Amino acid sequence: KCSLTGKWTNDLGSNMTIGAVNSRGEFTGTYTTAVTATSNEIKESPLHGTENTINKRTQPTFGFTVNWKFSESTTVFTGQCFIDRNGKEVLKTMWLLRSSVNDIGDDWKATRVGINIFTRL
Amino acid sequence: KCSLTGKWTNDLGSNMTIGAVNSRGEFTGTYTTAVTATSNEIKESPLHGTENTINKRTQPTFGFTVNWKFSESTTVFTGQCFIDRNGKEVLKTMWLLRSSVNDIGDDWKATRVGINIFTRL
Amino acid sequence: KCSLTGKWTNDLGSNMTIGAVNSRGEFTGTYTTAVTATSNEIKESPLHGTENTINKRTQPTFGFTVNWKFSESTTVFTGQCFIDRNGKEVLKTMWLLRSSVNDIGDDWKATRVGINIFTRL
Amino acid sequence: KCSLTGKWTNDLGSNMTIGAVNSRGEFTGTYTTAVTATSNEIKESPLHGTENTINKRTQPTFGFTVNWKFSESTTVFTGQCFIDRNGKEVLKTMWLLRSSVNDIGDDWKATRVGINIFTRL
Ligand SMILES: O=C(CCCC[C@@H]1SC[C@@H]2NC(=O)N[C@@H]21)NCCc1cc([N+](=O)[O-])ccc1O
Ligand SMILES: O=C(CCCC[C@@H]1SC[C@@H]2NC(=O)N[C@@H]21)NCCc1cc([N+](=O)[O-])ccc1O
Ligand SMILES: O=C(CCCC[C@@H]1SC[C@@H]2NC(=O)N[C@@H]21)NCCc1cc([N+](=O)[O-])ccc1O
Ligand SMILES: O=C(CCCC[C@@H]1SC[C@@H]2NC(=O)N[C@@H]21)NCCc1cc([N+](=O)[O-])ccc1O
Repeated sequence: KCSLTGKWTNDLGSNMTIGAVNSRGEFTGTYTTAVTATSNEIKESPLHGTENTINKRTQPTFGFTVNWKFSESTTVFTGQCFIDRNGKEVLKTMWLLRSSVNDIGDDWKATRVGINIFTRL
Repeated sequence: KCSLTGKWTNDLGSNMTIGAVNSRGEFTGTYTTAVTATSNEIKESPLHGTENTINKRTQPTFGFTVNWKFSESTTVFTGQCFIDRNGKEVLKTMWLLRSSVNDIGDDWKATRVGINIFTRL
Repeated sequence: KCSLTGKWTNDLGSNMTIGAVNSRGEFTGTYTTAVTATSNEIKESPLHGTENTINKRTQPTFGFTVNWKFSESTTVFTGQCFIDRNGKEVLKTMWLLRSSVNDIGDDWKATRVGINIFTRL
Repeated sequence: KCSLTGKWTNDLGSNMTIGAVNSRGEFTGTYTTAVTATSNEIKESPLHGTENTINKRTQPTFGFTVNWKFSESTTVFTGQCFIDRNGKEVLKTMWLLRSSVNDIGDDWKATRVGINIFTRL
């Protein structure tokens, strides 16, 4: 089984730690990004999410939200916990980074998208 | 101030209910989608997320994860709570829908993207 | 059937003109955005794209690239030419807006995503 | 300087060839995907795009459309031509894959998103 609990690092150098996943699939953790678009000092930020439990897949999908403590922005990640060919666990994720814009008319420029691959620390 | 607590409906006809947002911005709720890509019967599904409180913004960002209970997939939403120039609250969101695929080699086709506009129900 | 040739306007107030679509599905046009994230004056910009011709569908898929001439960025749009329930032609599109970054290490923050709905102008 | 002309391969094993880029930044080429979600045999397919000419940047942004000849779908790619830290040319791209859906009510599920990294072949 691929499990979200534990420490992870991604291709940008960011780290996150995820606690126990409960029977409903709920989990919390903390996220330390290695990169930022703000001029502010990066601070560890909480994450909250769920892993899908339907049919108790060995490679479950999941999502979580990172509530940045140094920015008005929010990031959500979603992806799947895979067991790779070599037996290593790998999280394949895509994310949306939501900017705070001043007016509803600026909404069009508020959402960035990208990938991250996570492996255990 | 734009508050996430309450009942909302979006442009596809889906509804969600969001509970109280605590002092750390955390909230939970339930989501009833009007549409699905599965043949399975739609079931009410839990959501978990956070709204960003940095700088007491009247129009905060947020994200949440919907842990579908009739599918092995997961959706994450992120967006901003706006006060329309009329004065009504509107959630402008973008989402990622992560399908479950059998093999890590099929990861490339597993993520859909889209928009939803929510207003109070 | 839904056809791409003509003048269109979208939900942001932007306009585009699409020329003749040749037998290979190729087309060119010009794009005048109503909105920008730069400080530079908006300039009309050329677009180039293709319409899918497989099975000669009445509601074809398409894509095009807008080569901005007041910015170092690039936008691609992709979507489908629909005949809506009311009989009106509508382009449902999503886009990626690629910013120029100075360093490959900053690639993660360079891609924005969004939607546009077009109707004939 | 990073130029799009030449033969490339990406992380999924797909190949593409791009011809000369003219003074307006326009180019065409062909694309052989290594993967498909259809049950049709993959066929080499044309691509059409532009690279951004503003400020004649060493690492220009670009976009292009792939007009699949074995599917009713369309993919658009956008990204930046980087000189990476090994002095090698790398295309860092993100894409939108637009499915053909029968009805405008199905539009919400028609767009997939992902990444590709291309290096010279
Ligand atoms: O840095 C941040 C927040 C941390 C994001 C880290 C990402 S999450 C995806 C990826 N994966 C990973 O591990 N790290 C990165 N910027 C957003 C705020 C912001 C600032 C400005 N501005 O300063 O002008 C403008 C617009 C804006 O939206
Ligand atoms: O349908 C769902 C769950 C509900 C998603 C509702 C969305 S969330 C964004 C939008 N907003 C909103 O309100 N509703 C919609 N998952 C699809 C899984 C799946 C199944 C198959 N399969 O049938 O095997 C094939 C491919 C697949 O991707
Ligand atoms: O603004 C543009 C060109 C016009 C794009 C219009 C969009 S295309 C999708 C949507 N639909 C539509 O009709 N109009 C909009 N590029 C921004 C590049 C950029 C510049 C800076 N900067 O240097 O300040 C910072 C961050 C950046 O991302
Ligand atoms: O498989 C294709 C064409 C080849 C795309 C290859 C991609 S492009 C991004 C990535 N990078 C790369 O090199 N190869 C891959 N289209 C299927 C999508 C689809 C279409 C419909 N439909 O149109 O009805 C219905 C259901 C569907 O799932």
